[PDB]
Amino acid sequence: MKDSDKEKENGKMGCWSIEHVEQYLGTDELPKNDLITYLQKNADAAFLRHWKLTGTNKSIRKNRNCSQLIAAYKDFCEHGTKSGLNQG
Repeated sequence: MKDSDKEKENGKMGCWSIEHVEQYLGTDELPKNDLITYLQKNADAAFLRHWKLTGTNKSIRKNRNCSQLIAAYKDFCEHGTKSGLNQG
């Protein structure tokens, strides 16, 4: 084993480009739900309560437009998140 995998594990999906997120938000390539999913998987409960992504993903993609998801994803990566993305 190598217990430092708890942040340095492989299969860290959903680390997209900013322009991939914003431009493809709502397509078959980058659906809004999967952006919301990545955020509630990786981020702390506070972050989703800040962007109103703390509810059910159905009402979240209906009430929270692309603007919410883009600004969220940007500020997440720019925050330098502790979701095991070059962090530990």
